[PDB]
Amino acid sequence: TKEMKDFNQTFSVEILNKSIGESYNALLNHIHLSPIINFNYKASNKTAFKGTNDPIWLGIWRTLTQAQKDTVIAKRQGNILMASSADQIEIEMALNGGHLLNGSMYPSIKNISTVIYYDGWEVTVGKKTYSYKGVTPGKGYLIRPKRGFKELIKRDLTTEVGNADLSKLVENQIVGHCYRGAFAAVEENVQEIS
Amino acid sequence: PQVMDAKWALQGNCVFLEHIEGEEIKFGTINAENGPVARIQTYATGFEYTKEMKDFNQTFSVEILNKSIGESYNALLNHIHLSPIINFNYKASNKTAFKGTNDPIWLGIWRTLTQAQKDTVIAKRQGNILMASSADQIEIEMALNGGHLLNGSMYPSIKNISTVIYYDGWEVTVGKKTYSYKGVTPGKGYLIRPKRGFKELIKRDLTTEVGNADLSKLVENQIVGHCYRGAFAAVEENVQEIS
Amino acid sequence: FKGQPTPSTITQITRAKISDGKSVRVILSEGESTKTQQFYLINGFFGVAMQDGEKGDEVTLQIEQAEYETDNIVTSEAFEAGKLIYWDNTAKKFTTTSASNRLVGRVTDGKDSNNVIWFILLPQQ
Amino acid sequence: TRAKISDGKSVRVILSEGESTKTQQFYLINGFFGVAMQDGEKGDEVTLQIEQAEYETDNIVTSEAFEAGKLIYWDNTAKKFTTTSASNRLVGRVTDGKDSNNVIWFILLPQQ
Amino acid sequence: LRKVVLDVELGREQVQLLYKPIYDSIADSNL
Repeated sequence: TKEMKDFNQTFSVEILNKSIGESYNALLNHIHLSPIINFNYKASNKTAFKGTNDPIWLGIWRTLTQAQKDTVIAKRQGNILMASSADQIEIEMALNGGHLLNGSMYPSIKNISTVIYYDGWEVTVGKKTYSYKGVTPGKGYLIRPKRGFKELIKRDLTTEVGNADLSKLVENQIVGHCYRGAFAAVEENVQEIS
Repeated sequence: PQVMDAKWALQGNCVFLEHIEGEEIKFGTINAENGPVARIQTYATGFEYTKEMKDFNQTFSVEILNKSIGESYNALLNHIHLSPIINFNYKASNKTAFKGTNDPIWLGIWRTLTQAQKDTVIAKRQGNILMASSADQIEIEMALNGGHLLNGSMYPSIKNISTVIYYDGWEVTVGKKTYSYKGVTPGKGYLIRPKRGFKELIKRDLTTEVGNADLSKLVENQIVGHCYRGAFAAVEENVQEIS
Repeated sequence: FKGQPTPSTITQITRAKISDGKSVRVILSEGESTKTQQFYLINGFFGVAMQDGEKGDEVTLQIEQAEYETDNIVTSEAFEAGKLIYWDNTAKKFTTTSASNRLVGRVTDGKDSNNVIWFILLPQQ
Repeated sequence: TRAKISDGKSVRVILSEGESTKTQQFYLINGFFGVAMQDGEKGDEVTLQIEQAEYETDNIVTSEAFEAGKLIYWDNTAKKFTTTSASNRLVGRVTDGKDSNNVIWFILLPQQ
Repeated sequence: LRKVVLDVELGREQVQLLYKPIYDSIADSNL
């Protein structure tokens, strides 16, 4: 509004555009990833944590290998991994050849090309909080990237401004929209724990 | 200024909702956040000495007085910029226990240091500077490098720790009153994310000016030091350890 | 901003006007359905269902208080220009009788030979 | 000359001796119920909103569910919204029901 | 006296597009 524009001289439309871009990127992550997060995985796609007995925390290595065995025996291939930022350090330690331990050297996990660390995203608007639930800590997801995931981009983003018939006290409101669609799948995902 | 001023900035908030065929879109919201405030104090010490003491005493000179001023000044800077880190009452969120298994080698501090790195990252901060006491310099420095092979286990070197600084206490006996600056307690250490939340505020770093003299007594000018400095510490950066 | 270097304090600026409110999202109950450009009364809101919905789906109702061409009236009644319009939810037809029906509009153009009517929509009271 | 002078989205009022309004809050002043765009003191001029728009608010009585579609009545005594339908004034209809945080979206009404 | 502001680091964190390595992009306005 004019009142908002006139209270603080630091105000400008640039911060509004920045907020639009930030929320848009968060929405892209949400649309494309939350199908993986919120899917009701069955026993076929779920592999349980397998800490044998008082192991160093790089026993996640044996869990990831079991996830690979589940994909390969099911004729999937989990080239990509997705997990929370909380468990990031132990993942690279587990992904790389873990250090020698009790005369037992575990080889590096090779086929995982890369790992995506996707935490959530929360914004407070007015009196409502909208949260895109990221990867739950502990749980991780292994994905076959491109075969079963198609992103449909009809209109990436377009912001427009107008004051054709608005109130006298309201400056030209700013609106942004985007046509988009994403196709997820269960053919590609295996859900890991820890 | 005597006290600084908080930074201000505005931020817009919006969320992209699904917009089914011809509905009304819900607007966003703007909000502002403000920074903290920091302030700078003053410090000064000096000496008095008769002209006869300077002129007749062979060893006495203004050079040793300047040396004492410089030493106390450096110790004051260390105290100002490291006692906020030490005296802070750390909550259980920051603190990390010793967590050493049954009868390890004392390079089992590697376990504690690694988890301190882990807890810094899990809290979205990150440790790059480690602070400890010299009482365990040899143990810590052996721990950062990969310890020797133990029972067929070759532990790796700890990465992402640029430098380690040991800050022991400083002591001085001025006349009959001793002044002591508390250093890092042995065992306890502080892993710090540097120079993002820590700001060093300086107006005059140091100025040794000759002071007023009582000519009627033939007393030389009062050599006096003076520095106008201040610090701004934080808790978001630091993570305590034990041993 | 988690893990921020500094304990900053965030102050909200209040804002009441969430939206222009010319239309309202509504959820279909069991015994309700919609098709495009047809008038309906769903969850106390009366408007033009701009989208199709059958069961527990989301549809939006135009409540712009503009002029609307409807038909779908009780053909037996006469609708002179200026007469008030009531929505008979039991019959799902417009009517002038005010027995227990919702007041929704006032006719701008009288009932022609094909039962077409133009009318202003009212503010959903 | 034209009868229309303004779009009528906002209306000015003068605060009485028992009334005081702060920015972006609901206040019934001189029969006009709206959102004040200025922080007003006694005998001061402020501007309300009567825009017939969808409005957000949590200034509600937290005793009864505000399920979507139910009429919203403004209680000037307690200065709260409610679904009592008593002598309190009618001001709107709920678009989105109350959440766990007790926040309401409702459409304003034309002050009849 | 002179007014100086503590140039502290605030502002919301930047958000990155993490989904790209997974999805196969299809770009066409005709869809």
